[PDB]
Amino acid sequence: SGAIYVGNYRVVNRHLATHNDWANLVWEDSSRDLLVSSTTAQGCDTIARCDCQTGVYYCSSRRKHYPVSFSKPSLIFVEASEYYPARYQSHLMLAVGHSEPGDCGGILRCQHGVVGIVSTGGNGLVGFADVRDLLWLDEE
Ligand SMILES: [Zn+2]
Repeated sequence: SGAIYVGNYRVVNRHLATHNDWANLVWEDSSRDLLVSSTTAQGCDTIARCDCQTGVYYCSSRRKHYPVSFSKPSLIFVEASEYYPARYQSHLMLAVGHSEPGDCGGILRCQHGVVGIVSTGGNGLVGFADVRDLLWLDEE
């Protein structure tokens, strides 16, 4: 689990979105595994605006933050998990590292802020859903 709280936005994995999230929907995209809902309270997470390929992510299944190198956001074939079939996922970045389904929502951060959240796992890779292209999270 986990989320990003920026301005009056909550960013979660689409597959973990709650009724309240859908009842306050701003934007969602299945192909990216992202959903954004509106919040009453102001959040303070800063979204990275950059092309960094190094950062640190939180892995709940190890109670650890790991420094990683990661690929640029791309359309990648993802093998079946507990929560999605085998399919193409867009805006996905991969690193060498540990990721189990419960790790989804863990933040990847660089020197500029939040890069994305854990979305995929398996075969010794961890996949992150990028948010750095979502420039509207910073406004309204
Ligand atoms: Zn950065």
